[PDB]
Amino acid sequence: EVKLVESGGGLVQPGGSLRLSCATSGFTFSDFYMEWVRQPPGKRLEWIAASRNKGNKYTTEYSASVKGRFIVSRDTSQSILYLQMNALRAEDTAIYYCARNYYGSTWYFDVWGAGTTVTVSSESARNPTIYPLTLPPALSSDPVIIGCLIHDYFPSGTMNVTWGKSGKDITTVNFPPALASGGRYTMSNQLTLPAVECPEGESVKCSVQHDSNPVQELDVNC
Amino acid sequence: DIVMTQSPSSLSVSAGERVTMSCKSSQSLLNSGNQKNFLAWYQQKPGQPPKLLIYGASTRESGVPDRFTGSGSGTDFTLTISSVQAEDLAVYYCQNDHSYPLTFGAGTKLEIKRADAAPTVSIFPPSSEQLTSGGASVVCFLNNFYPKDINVKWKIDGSERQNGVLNSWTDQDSKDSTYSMSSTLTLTKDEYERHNSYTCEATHKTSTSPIVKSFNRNEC
Ligand SMILES: C[N+](C)(C)CCOP(=O)(O)O
Repeated sequence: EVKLVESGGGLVQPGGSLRLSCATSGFTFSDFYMEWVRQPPGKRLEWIAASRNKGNKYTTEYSASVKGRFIVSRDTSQSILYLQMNALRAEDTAIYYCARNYYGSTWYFDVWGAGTTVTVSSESARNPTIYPLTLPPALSSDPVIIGCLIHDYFPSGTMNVTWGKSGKDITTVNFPPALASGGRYTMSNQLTLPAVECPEGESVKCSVQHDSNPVQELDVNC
Repeated sequence: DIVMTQSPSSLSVSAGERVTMSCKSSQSLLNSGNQKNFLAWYQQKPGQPPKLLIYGASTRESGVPDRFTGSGSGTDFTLTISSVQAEDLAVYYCQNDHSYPLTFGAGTKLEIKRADAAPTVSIFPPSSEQLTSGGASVVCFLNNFYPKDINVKWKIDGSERQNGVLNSWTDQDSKDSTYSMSSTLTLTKDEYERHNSYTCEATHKTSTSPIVKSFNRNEC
């Protein structure tokens, strides 16, 4: 029941600021070293800030890469770990993770967050536009193939796609985003399932969850 | 700073195999007082947060299969996977939990080798809903092939090909260690509406004959 859930992240203009937060539950927050880790697009984990247990003054430490612009705090009453991000630049774009630096015999990170994406960009948000991916009953071989073309959106950040169908035969394929022409992304998500699990005038809804924004869903006909 | 050097940076095993990744530090990680090294091994599966793998240099975290084992002390550590399996597909990071700033290594991508598999191809015509916007996107999906190297040609109508095509490889499947790819050719409603026989043909080591899913229509 040791859970860490971070939030607040997305599009931010260079010079902008953000306040990422880490909601820590199922343990005595007030006495575990908390840690902030980031992961740039095609790079290693990178350690940034560090908070300390109410054992030796909630002292901090910051990576050189961030010493000065980021500032780490903790709302002890509410068990939340904060990260104040000042004067962001594009190099700051990465998935942010909050971790618990446990110490028993040794030190190691026992529990990690899910992460939260932060895109520091000059560009501007554009929600995907969901188009159904269907075959006129002259191309469907059974199993049926269906999908969702998630198109022309910004930023890329994080896109979780789920369908209103699951079980034995039912496959989901989510292709990574592709930078098109406009410098905007496109992605596709196909669902394959038993032809009898996708008769007619039925449909399956696909759900798009992008960064920190509300859900977007389309109804796709078998 | 303390540097974490991990090698190889890539590993391609056939599975059922036994492997060993290494990880040396520029500085002793071992306590000179409690005598334990402060080095952890993390496993990072495709689009998932890291997960505790090994603590101390050899303590396997509760839940981790007995296939994962770790040795060393001082500055040169190892990690061996006794019998590589299809879900082992991930990145292995070793970290210095010795002193600040904490550091990680480049990691090691573990890739699974398998017997060549043939791609299933699909062609989806542009949506009505989308047409009525200027655009037209003909998407072709290629699923479950091996190896990944697979060229796809988009001969619009007569014969063509172009810079109006997007391509995306899926990650290696954690069940079949097979790939999937989508190729999206997106033109204009007008543009689209000129020709009418749209084709997709992949050229995979598998078969000799370029595999060609196709479709003709546009008038309608
Ligand atoms: C916890 N730690 C291993 C990252 C550092 C230990 O010493 P300190 O954190 O008190 O400086």
